[PDB]
Amino acid sequence: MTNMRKTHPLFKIINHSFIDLPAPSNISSWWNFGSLLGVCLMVQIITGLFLAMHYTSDTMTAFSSVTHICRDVNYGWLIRYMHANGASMFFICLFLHVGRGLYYGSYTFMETWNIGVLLLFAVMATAFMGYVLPWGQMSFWGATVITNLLSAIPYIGTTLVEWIWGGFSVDKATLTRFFAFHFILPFIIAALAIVHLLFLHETGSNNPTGLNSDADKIPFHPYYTIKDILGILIMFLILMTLVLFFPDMLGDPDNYMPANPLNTPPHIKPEWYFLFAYAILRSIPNKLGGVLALILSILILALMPFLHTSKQRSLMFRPITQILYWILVANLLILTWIGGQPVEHPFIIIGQLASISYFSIILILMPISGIIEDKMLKLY
Amino acid sequence: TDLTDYLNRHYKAPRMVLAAAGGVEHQQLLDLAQKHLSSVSRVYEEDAVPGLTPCRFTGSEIRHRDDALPLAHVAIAVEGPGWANPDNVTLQVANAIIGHYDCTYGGGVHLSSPLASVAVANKLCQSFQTFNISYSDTGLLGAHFVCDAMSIDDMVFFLQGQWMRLCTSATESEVTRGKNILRNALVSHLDGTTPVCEDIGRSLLTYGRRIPLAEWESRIQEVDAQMLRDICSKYFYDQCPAVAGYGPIEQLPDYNRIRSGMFWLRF
Amino acid sequence: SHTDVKVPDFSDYRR
Amino acid sequence: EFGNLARIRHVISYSLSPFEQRAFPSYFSKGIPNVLRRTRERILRVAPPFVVVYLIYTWGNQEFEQSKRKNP
Amino acid sequence: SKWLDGFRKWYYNAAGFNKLGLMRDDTLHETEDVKEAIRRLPEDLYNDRMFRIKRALDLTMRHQILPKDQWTKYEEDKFYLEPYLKEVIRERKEREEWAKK
Ligand SMILES: CCCCCCCCCCCCCCCCCC(=O)OC[C@H](COP(=O)(O)OCCN)OC(=O)CCCCCCCCCCCCCCCCC
Ligand code: HEM
Ligand code: HEM
Repeated sequence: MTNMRKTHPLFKIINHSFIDLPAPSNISSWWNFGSLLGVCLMVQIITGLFLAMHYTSDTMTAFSSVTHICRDVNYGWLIRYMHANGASMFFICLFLHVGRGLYYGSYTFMETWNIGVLLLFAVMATAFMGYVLPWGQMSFWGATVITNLLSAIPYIGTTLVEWIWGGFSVDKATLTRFFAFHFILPFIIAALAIVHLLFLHETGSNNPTGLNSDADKIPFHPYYTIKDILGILIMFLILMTLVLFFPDMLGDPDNYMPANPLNTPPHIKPEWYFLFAYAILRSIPNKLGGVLALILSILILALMPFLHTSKQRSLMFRPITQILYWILVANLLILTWIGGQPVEHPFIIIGQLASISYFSIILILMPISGIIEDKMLKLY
Repeated sequence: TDLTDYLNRHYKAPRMVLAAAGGVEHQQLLDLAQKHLSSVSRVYEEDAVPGLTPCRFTGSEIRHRDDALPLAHVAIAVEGPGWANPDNVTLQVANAIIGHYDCTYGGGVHLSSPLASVAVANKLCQSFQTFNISYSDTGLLGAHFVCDAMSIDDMVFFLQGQWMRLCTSATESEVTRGKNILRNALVSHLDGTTPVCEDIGRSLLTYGRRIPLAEWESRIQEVDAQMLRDICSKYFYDQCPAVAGYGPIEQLPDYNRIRSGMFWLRF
Repeated sequence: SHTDVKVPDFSDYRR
Repeated sequence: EFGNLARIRHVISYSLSPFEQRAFPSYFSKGIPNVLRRTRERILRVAPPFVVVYLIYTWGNQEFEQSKRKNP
Repeated sequence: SKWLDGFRKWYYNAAGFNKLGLMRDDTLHETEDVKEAIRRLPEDLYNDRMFRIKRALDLTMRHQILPKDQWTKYEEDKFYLEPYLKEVIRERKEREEWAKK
């Protein structure tokens, strides 16, 4: 007699990763958002399959295809709104996941954080190109403005403009390249997510206290299994509450018109999770400076593990850095609000002050705060 | 004073048995007991009757982690019926199905007990032993094993499977083997004067009478696989066990895995 | 001594 | 890897079955003071940045509605 | 001075690891130097440290803290890991200085 669960060639992988995996006992609900992110990605692909296998997206009548989806296809409105609000809920859960890692000292895992930064780049790209795809009015204007941003760099801007666009305005094949790697790139996201899981399984999980959790660890089943099921049901409640009661709350009406290049939009913005990033393009008065400002913001997010000058990992015992952290979180909220509002007085100077406060908090203020915290603790 | 009044209120003649086994004349010992033991002061001095409060079995788990010990001991026990219930006799046969094993056993691999065979075949335990302790209206029926740390979880699974086999897959062959083993146990134990006298004293204290060994044989012969498996379903299936551990017991599971493993999902 | 220990009162949690 | 994670000596853990204990043992009457304690211990570090940025938002919208007002 | 000592004690109380019964040296992030600082500890300090971490995790799991009589006050939070960690840091520094030349 042998144990089936520990000798099967396929089931030892699933129980070593799922059943008898030792996890910290004192894990709060925040880590559950990470699991939510995974299943959110899955339902996106499911809706994405339902956005291709019945549908005929065109380079010229994409908007007509989309309204025929919403009207003349059974449950097409439901899957379209689950795709849009699942992208919104994916960015909500991703922001909470990144904030969890940023707050509880989880950036001490090097390669896990680095491939997380790669995953963040990938989901930014997929969300922007999916927003480009249905060919609305302001979707067209946002695509035109940001391809004018990216056309400045020689041999990789211009050549890919002529590669992803047959012509600058419209010709016989325009949006199929956008559709092509908006189709394929979430599977690279799923592959990088299983690499994320593999590296975390190599290094183990982290408790909110930031200590060595090896004294008290429990099996993942059935505690965190039922905790994840409860979190998934709550997330699906909120997700189709946003889908099925308030479908155009996180959205906007300005992309519910057909694209017309002769007609300018009065107020132009991206989607909400891009909005603060758009504010940085309104901060520095340079297009290349704005592009490098976006890359520099996600690069200092990647560079945050090198700025940990404190000998305490988590921030449960770090009140000064906690205050700085919540100032930073409210600063990103102000940056989203500023990126929503158009370019006038004094939103320009609120954008300048918010961007320099964001960069000063992440770069210099937090390690000096950690040095002050360590000096006040009789450590050095 | 505590020893004095404890001895005063607890050493009383109606709660006392003078037992003898061996080359003894009964009339002579009765005369000598009437000569010597007829001064007890059996009257209640303070009129305080010590009654037997019915104890409650609570499913719980205590674990004493200490990793410098070389081997880990784990005992798992569910509530037993008691002395007066005959069903423990059937449960005795159940223990004779499961048996015991040590590292010094000369049987090797071909032992009839499947848990002992899988313990020697997979190198699981230093030893295991099945026990059935009975108290007034209660008791503990279960197993105790000493093993290294890195096997503990696996061995627990095997033990639970054997118990659930007694719920479902009891056949005539292992029931007959357990009956023969229990017959040899209850006749072979009562050899010499000391264990016979011990049996006499414990029988007149627990059952209130000395059960003859022919009556034990009649009770043993009455069992078959159907009633053994329904008593095992009555006392083991979907029950809350009591788990005690001492040693390197990090791989000893929680209460939830043991409680889930004490019922199969197929029925 | 192992006899010096006993379980705490779980009266606030028990039914 | 249960069994070779850490080395702990002389610790005793007591636990109960879930079937011999209450699922919500004094839920509200022992949960409200702990929630109030956590809120009192964390709101002084969480809330004031949110209050200041609410003030910033209200000032910005007040200036936007006060932008021209038919200037004399 | 005296006011700096008062704000230091107030910051120690507001840090919040005395509510969980933790000492000051228990909260250090386990880097490599801290790992061979723990590895050079005697058995009783190590056992008390492991019990303190396990009790802190148990209290954090239920979102509870110790009663105020059981909190770690300022005078008994001694520095037991400090000589081991400082000599580990010193020997790592001289190893780096040897490897530099
Ligand atoms: C006093 C009691 C009041 C309530 C009465 C009822 C009693 C409730 C129970 C109270 C129990 C005691 C307090 C327990 C909480 C823990 C201690 C605490 O939080 O203290 C207050 C804290 C002091 O600072 P601390 O980190 O402790 O360190 C001091 C070292 N100098 O100081 C703070 O946290 C203050 C932080 C203020 C931060 C303000 C930030 C404003 C600016 C944000 C801008 C963000 C956006 C920028 C935009 C730029 C462009 C415009
Ligand atoms: C590989 C699977 C996916 C496929 C095949 C796919 C395909 C599509 C298609 C055809 C559209 C246009 C239909 C519409 O606009 O409603 C679309 C829109 C969109 N997609 Fe995807 N998508 C996939 C995954 C994702 C993921 C993972 C995200 C999130 C990052 C995402 C974000 C979006 C967004 C934001 C829109 C715009 C919705 C709107 O019009 O408001 N997609 N996608
Ligand atoms: C692309 C979407 C993402 C998915 C699906 C994802 C998925 C997961 C999952 C399933 C876990 C394990 C559950 C847990 O314990 O939290 C996890 C943990 C983690 N993730 Fe992600 N993740 C994503 C993005 C990111 C990003 C962008 C970062 C970097 C900021 C990141 C950093 C981490 C860290 C540090 C942990 C370890 C938690 C800890 O032990 O402290 N993840 N992620």
